[PDB]
Amino acid sequence: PPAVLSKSGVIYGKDVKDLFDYAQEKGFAIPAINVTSSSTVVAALEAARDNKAPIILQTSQGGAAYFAGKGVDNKDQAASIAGSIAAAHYIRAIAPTYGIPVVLHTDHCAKKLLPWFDGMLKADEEFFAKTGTPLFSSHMLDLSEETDDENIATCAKYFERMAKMGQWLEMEIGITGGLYTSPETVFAVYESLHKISPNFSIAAAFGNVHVQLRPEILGDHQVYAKKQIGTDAKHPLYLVFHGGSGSTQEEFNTAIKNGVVKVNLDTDCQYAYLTGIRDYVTNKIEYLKAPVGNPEGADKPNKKYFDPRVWVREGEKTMSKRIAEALDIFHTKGQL
Amino acid sequence: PPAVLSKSGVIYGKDVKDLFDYAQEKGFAIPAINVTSSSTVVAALEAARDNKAPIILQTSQGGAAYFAGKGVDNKDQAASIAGSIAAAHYIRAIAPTYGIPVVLHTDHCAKKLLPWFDGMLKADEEFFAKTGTPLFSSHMLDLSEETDDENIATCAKYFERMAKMGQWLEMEIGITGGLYTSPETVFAVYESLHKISPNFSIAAAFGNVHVQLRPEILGDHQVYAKKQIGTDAKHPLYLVFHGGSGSTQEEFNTAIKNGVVKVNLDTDCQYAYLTGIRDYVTNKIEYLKAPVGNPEGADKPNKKYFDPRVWVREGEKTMSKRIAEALDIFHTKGQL
Ligand SMILES: O=C(O)CCCC[C@@H]1CCSS1
Ligand SMILES: [Zn+2]
Ligand SMILES: [Zn+2]
Repeated sequence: PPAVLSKSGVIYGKDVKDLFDYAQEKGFAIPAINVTSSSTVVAALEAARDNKAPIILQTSQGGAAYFAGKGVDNKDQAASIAGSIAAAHYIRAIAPTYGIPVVLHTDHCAKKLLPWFDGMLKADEEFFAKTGTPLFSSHMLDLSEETDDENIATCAKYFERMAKMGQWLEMEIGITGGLYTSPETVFAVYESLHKISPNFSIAAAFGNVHVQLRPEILGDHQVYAKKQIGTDAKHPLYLVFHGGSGSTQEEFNTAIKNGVVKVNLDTDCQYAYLTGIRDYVTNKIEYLKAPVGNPEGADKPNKKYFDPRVWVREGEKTMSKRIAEALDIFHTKGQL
Repeated sequence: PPAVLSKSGVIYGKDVKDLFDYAQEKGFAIPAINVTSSSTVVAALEAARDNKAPIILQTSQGGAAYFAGKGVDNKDQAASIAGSIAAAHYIRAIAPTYGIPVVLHTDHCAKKLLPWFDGMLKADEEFFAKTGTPLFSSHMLDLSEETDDENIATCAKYFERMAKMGQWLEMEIGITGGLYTSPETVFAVYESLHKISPNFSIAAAFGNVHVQLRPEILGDHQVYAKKQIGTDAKHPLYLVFHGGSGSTQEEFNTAIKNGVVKVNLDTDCQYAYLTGIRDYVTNKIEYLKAPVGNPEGADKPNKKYFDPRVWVREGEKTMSKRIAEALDIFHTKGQL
């Protein structure tokens, strides 16, 4: 019963690994929700609190810039650095109020976006040098479009600088090298980063497009690692499921059983969030200033009907429920 | 040319007074725009950076609570404290990117809501002792429902507590005491607060209901003030204009002429923020999960169209251009 299931807010350092080790010990996985706004982080935070579950808010490169604003110049990664930092401070400031452990993470960052990674990394080190924690709980490199030698080598390079801050790195490997990811590719990842810190999770290629899904390959990844490590460890790696959408429970369950701790969502939530707002097209007529076809045909105040605290909340309300479904489907509901 | 005009980020201390003395000297007022999310804050920072203007972002007790999330119980003022705090950090973190001075201020706090004020002023001090600045630039107490005997006293208590941090306090006085408000009771305020510190503005009752609007009473205050103190400067009082709605440009002008520095917006930013998103009802045939009216039936992805980053942006856009119009009316545009 690690400390993490009792804490409340963003969590760092050894509390991340413990939340993930419990993940595999009690066989569930944690949703990784891509946020873009104060209101999207609200909906996951409260979906998570209501099903008394842990949660992962994450910031993609483009999602980061949105937190800054699509109108802030982003040629130099300036917006994704700034707005990702802004999201961190905001999430950190709010999350404790919802009373659950949150993993603040940054999503896909390919080789051409490493300026953004670099920015967050300086941000972290500064924060670490005053507070004792980095700014973000976790960070991801998606260098899977590079050869695996290169991909891994600069994972290690960055990982070395993150390990001094006890920070979590997530790593995506694919099918380059010089068709799925051989367990051999995945173990190569492990023996490079495991000599730096255990604080790392791997997202491997296993038919998760983003020809079909072979999540059992993830088990073979783990068994191969089990052999070579020489441990009696059922789950020698920390695994991540990208492109979780339309995966039936059959596919989620053998993935969790194969040691996945994190299943990304994004696109599903995107639609969940809209539908509640979209379902303010029922108020079609009560939304163009003063005209109301209901009582007062052109002399009503639509203030009550147009105030964004009434219709945006219909977005928060719908997104959370999508998250609760995955929260249940992933078996993370009720885990604290 | 005060240094503050060239600053960038949330301003504190006498930089605020400087902004206001500047606004009073060059005869413009700054719009105070209520925010309720990261998305809404972006819309106003963008409007200001673009029209080369300073700007005041403010959180209402309800808007504060929204920043915490409508599902955070707010029974002991708990949501509005979290939400104003996390929005304090978010705005502070993102505002320097927009490159304009921002005053972080809070909206209506009446007697029933001092818990929210206490939690916010509690965090200011704590923060002030860490960093050298409070969290928020400014706070308001609106205690006009209480006898003006009691009003002046409760602000003087808080103002002594904020003046050590140099925080700005704005107070609303009504028409009680023990029909608009007198230049006499309005001078009463100044005569007490100015002992503590110069950093206060006055929100008087002059038919800005929120029987009609008398912006000329505000020059009456400045004329009364100057005599009883005996100063030269025509504007011995910082005046703020609540509920100035659909007021003519003549009406706003005579109030700015009498030293109004800050004119509160909100509910047409509310309506303006909506319309843009509402004008994505035009895209409803491409707004159900997989069926799309335009290309190949039932088999094209509606992802592009329902990414909240394209349609919420549209709301931010129509909200900002509503702020631009305001920045023109009040003559704050292009004053940096
Ligand atoms: O934009 C202006 O110049 C006047 C705005 C009048 C309405 C105010 C926005 C809604 S609250 S009061
Ligand atoms: Zn991926
Ligand atoms: Zn008022």
